[PDB]
Amino acid sequence: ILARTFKNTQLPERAIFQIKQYNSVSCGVSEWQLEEAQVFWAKKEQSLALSILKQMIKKLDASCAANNPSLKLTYTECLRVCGNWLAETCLENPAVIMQTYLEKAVEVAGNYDGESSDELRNGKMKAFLSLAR
Amino acid sequence: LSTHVQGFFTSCLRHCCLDKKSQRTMLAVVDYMRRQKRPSSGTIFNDAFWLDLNYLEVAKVAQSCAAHFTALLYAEIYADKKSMDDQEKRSTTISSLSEKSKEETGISLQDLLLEIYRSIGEPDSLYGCGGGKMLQPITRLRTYEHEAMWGKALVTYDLETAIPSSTRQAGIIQALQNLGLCHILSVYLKGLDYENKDWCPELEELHYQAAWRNMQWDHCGTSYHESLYNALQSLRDREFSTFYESLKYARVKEVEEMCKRSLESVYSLYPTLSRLQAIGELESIGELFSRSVTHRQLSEVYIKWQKHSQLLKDSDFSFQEPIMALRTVILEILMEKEMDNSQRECIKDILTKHLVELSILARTFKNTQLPERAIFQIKQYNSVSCGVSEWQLEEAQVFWAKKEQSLALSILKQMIKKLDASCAANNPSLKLTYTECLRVCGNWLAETCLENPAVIMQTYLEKAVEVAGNYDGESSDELRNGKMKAFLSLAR
Amino acid sequence: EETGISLQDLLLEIYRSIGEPDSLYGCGGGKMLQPITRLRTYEHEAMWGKALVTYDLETAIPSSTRQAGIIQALQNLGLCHILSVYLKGLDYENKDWCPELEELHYQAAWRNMQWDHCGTSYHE
Amino acid sequence: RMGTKMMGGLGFHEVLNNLISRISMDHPHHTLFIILALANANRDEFLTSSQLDEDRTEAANRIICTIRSRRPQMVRSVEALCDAYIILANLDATQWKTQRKGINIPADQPITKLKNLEDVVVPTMEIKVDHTGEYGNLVTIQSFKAEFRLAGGVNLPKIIDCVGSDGKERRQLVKGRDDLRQDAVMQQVFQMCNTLLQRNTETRKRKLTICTYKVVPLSQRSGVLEWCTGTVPIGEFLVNNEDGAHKRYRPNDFSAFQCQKKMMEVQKKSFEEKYEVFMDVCQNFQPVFRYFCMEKFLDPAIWFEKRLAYTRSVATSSIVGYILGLGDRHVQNILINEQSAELVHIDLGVAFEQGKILPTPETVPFRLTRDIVDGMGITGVEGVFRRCCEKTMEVMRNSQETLLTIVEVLLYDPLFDWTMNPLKALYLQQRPSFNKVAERVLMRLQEKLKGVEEGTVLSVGGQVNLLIQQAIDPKNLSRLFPGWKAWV
Amino acid sequence: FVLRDVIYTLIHYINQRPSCIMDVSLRSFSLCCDLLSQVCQTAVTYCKDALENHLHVIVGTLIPLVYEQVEVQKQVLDLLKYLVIDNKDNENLYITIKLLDPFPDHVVFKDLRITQQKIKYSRGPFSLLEEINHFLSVSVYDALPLTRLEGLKDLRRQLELHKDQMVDIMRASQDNPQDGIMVKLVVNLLQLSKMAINHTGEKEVLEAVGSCLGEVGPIDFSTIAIQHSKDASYTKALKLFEDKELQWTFIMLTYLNNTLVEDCVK
Ligand SMILES: Nc1ncnc2c1ncn2[C@@H]1O[C@H](COP(=O)(O)OP(=O)(O)NP(=O)(O)O)[C@@H](O)[C@H]1O
Ligand SMILES: [Mg+2]
Repeated sequence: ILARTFKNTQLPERAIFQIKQYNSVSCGVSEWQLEEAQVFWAKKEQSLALSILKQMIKKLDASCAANNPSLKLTYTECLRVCGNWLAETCLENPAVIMQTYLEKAVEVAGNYDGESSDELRNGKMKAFLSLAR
Repeated sequence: LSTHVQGFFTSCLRHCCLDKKSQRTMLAVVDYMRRQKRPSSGTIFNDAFWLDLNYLEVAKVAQSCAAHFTALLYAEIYADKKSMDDQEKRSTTISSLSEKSKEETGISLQDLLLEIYRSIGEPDSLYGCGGGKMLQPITRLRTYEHEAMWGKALVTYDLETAIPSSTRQAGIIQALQNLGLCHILSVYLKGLDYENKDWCPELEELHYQAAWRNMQWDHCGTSYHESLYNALQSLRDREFSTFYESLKYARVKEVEEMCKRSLESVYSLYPTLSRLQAIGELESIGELFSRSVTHRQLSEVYIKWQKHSQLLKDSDFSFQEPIMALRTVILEILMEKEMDNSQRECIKDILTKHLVELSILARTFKNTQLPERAIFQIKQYNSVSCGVSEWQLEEAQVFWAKKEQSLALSILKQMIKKLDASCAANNPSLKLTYTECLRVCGNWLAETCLENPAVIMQTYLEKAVEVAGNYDGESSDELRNGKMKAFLSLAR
Repeated sequence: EETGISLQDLLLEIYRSIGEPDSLYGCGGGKMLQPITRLRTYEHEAMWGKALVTYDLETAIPSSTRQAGIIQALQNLGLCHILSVYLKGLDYENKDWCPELEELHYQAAWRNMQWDHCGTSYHE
Repeated sequence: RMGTKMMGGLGFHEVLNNLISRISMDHPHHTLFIILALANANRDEFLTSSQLDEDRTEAANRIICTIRSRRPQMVRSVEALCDAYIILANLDATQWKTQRKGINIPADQPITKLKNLEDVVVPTMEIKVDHTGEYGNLVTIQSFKAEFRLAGGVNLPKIIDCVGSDGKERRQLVKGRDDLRQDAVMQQVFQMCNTLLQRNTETRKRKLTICTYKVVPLSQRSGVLEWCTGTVPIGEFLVNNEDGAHKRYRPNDFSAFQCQKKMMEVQKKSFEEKYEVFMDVCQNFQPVFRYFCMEKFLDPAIWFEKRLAYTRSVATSSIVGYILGLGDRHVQNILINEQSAELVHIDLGVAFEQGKILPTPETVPFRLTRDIVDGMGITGVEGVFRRCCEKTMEVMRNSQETLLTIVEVLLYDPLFDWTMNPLKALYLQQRPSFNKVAERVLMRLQEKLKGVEEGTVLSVGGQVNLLIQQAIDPKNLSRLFPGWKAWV
Repeated sequence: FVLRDVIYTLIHYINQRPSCIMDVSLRSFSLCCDLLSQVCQTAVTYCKDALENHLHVIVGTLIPLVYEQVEVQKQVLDLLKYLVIDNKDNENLYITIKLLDPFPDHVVFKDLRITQQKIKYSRGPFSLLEEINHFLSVSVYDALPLTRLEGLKDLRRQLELHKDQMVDIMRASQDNPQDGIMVKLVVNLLQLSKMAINHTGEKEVLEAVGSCLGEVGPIDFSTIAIQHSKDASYTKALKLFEDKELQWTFIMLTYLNNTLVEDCVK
């Protein structure tokens, strides 16, 4: 994250490689895969980042059952980021963007009822802002 | 017949290897049966199923036999048949079809399509199939090399260690070479030799390529680059028999290697044609080197080189760069060794013109390191005199292309300031350079909004027209082009 | 031509000593084409590819600072294995090593996690 | 712009007339028909408005007389040929409506008597311009065949054959009771776009061009155009009733008539009902266009080449049509060549986004229906199509000043009737101040040639993605006129 | 049939021979050459257009024997002079002599090359396109790359000093790149190189092909798929027959007629 903030694209790739050295992709996705997608987006490789995020969302659609609050936060953040990226790149019509990504993130954040936390409030705020925009 | 032919094809794919001739015979049988009308009329799609065949396996076998278009057509037929079969069963994207094919046949449709499109060589079609495993480092590296993104390719090659070592160092050397970076490449090669004495043939060929490109004449089934290095060494040592023998051997080897393969795509011919052109140019310059060197012979050689470069206008950069590099090496060798009678001034002029042309060609293909190296080489032999030349303007254009506008503007303004006092309407070429520089400076200042329109007109755009016209260097073709450009800029 | 000191170079040196970044853009009228000034500008803006290309291209620059800049640019772009092989080749081609090159060698050794190397510098 | 008001030593009309006369002197074969079209603006009534029209007619007559002062034979021969064309066009041709084999031309028609016209080249050929004044070794009209075919349509255009001095036949389409000047202007635009595309290495390597045909207006109401031989409309190949591709390859799906009836009966309904009916129709109507190249090129190499050419033609045509705001792109207005598999666009009356003013507005930038995408292969619009569209859009963006200049020259042409009117709107969709408008069209075009879409600046890739996603959007396709045949 | 069989039998007998020659081998070779000369003379005298189908193979077989021995050089030289120089006035043989490969650059072939160049340039000087078309038209005759060895050289000399016309050729071929002449020439050269593998003197043929291909660099041909040349007469004859059995009969009879001239007797 710090390296992306300073417009550096090689150090994030090296860090992602080091993460992949010790971590293997399990049934459920983690925050570092989303970070890898963000790095690929920052490197102006939009198709690969979109493919990564779509695969991650597809895995999460069946893997999770409102069990882990951190997994839920990752899921809603990934949905919001995918919706925003698709809106930015004009690769989807607004109807699908609302139905599948932007409203789904709000529904996941709210209905799952993982309340009484500080990170959840931030995620809910971000999802609400994206849908409103 | 259907079950037996399907068994034959799955036995071919089992690998229990089979001869290529039998596979080609069965492929010919399938191809002939594809074009025959069935007793039940049907359609052309119905005529492709005289036998109950699995066309994915046939496409894979055809790809193994270098029948790329046939493999593509068979893959399309298989996908269509699978879709219709599913539609019958119910009464899907490429990824779902690929998974189904992998879990029934063991071959994924996406990988086969990617391999076929890579074999065909059409660039745009490489973007159509990227649904699966596009995150894999080798696919990303191939994509980076295709788009000439050498920094990303170098970073990815260095980062990934699971890649096999030989191709890893091959890609690292190629990326270092394509970014300039000659001394770094040489030190890297020396370190690689220190850390491992055993060397694979491709690394040896890359080593010889770097040796002959970097002009280091101390290195002593010959490969193409080894043959080029030996020929250049013999040319320097004035041993012409070995020079001609090496060139003939390299030509024969290249032709034999090209003719052994099965050819279906034109894109498979271009590297061989480029290598043969380089060999022919070296051989042609050999005779000129052997005897006395005159101005007329050098001018004629440069004229033929320019004509053939014009013929190569639409060719890719990967096929044009080695020829330019060999031309530069030949010119430098001819300058440093053969010249002892003050004739090297003409060779210096020719080399400067060639390097300027190389800089222009490299800028056209969005390359920013090769023009800088060419400008450095020009500055090595040429010193800034009282009057400016075309290569200084080329350097300013290179700096502008590198998105460094202030430095290019400073260079051009200094050049204009020197020309304002140096020239007195004496040299027509100097006048053309002056008016072109004035026009370019005016256009750049208008683009960057660093000057008000009044000064832009008074000092640069109208001054260029006045210099082109009033000086009366008429009766020429370059002057008309310069006058046209100045008039167009002022009108705009 | 009267005192022997040019105002632009003195101003550039003073602004470099002060360390304020933006002020480095105010004085560039003269000798801004010089390779060392261009390399300093590239390093200031963290344009490591251009800095590496210019460092490799120019040979009139003194050798020690040339290899120092090359190593720094290679390090800042990642490129750890390439840097290690380059250092090994540099050691092969020249046994004599200046202290700054030794310090850079120790920096690369501790950053790349290669524990076989055995007025001590900071990186040593 | 010819007239007789501003006359004098430095008058605008004097200089314009002198320049036009000089151009006609140097290149008669490129300007004499154009001048005669203005001279014969109202010859249809003779053989069978404002002050500007009368001034233009008189100036055209002056120019014709000046030309005749040097080339009498050519002028008289071309005038006779134009009269023959107009007389043939004005023929009723209503009794042979059902007949399709061929009808002999009546003997009273003067066109059957014109033979050996050595001074007249074939009007529908593309005559190359040579900088030398002398024009030599050019194919000239020498005979006309005695029978003419009929082209399917309400007005029944006439298909005739002309045999030139080289002995080879050329097919021409004679049209009456329509305005062909707009088609000629749009063909000029297409030629300019082809010239722009040719001089870029990226689009020259990919051979990206726009297919064009020659149009010659003879009067204000009739004209003659070049018939594209070896081409078939995509609608006739796809949804023909007895031998359409859909019927032959998918007998169990909905017929074209059933889909048309289903879509016509839902017009006066809500948008969700339209959408659901359209989705249901698309479910039982699958594309079959991919077989077009499969049954005509059995050699895999030739098949691959033709498919690539088709995809490139589709991409170039889509981008160019979006830039010019081309509309009314239905199945009967697009032809496909049976030899090169490239697309040709005809009937270019609706342009500059005038199709969005129709009561049922067009909501797509170009036609990218399921058959068009299916004809591209398994990849669809993800491979060659997207890259070619991006290259064409980069070419258009890099040459925006010239495009604005050309469109500015065209839009202020007094004789170019490009704005939509209620009569044309009613005729187009039948089921069984000018300065402000021109300025707004120019503003929209300037926005198009930059990245400004919906007020935000977009890159070439982003703009191409937006156009593609708008063209294939099912909600957009369900809301169009049933005559556009979105399901096809 | 008898004439073709005798000519091909003699050609096969000549084409194979031991490197060491005794008296009996020399006598057999002389007898074979004398029989071939007599057959050729009788055929050309009795019928003017008899040898228009076998002239190229006979000349290509006779050419290498000129500079291998002195005693038999006289006989092959006389036969070549009779075939070319003596019958230069015959109209039927004029067109087939026009389509012959140039003779090797040697003193012994001085008069032969003079006559051949006089016949070739009867209409006038050739342009680069005409030279390439002539080379391609000649290439369809023989299957031995060695006979082409001289012609390739001439082609190089045309490609080196006529690049200005080559630009015009490329410009003209832009409308339909599939039938471009440069890509056709490149494909023909590659096929000729392929046919020369595992044959006597393949290195010289490969070197000549490499020089010719080096005279034409990696020019963008605006094509992707390489199309191989096909016989138009074969296609027309195929389209003559509509029945499947008749087409099969035609194909089989064509194959049998082609294989009737093989070396093996079985
Ligand atoms: N240039 C051409 N080349 C080949 N076929 C053509 C050409 N122009 C028209 N056609 C065919 O002729 C048919 C008749 O179309 P057209 O003459 O435009 O009458 P229409 O369908 O009523 N359009 P419009 O006259 O504007 O109302 C078209 O559908 C095409 O199939
Ligand atoms: Mg129409």
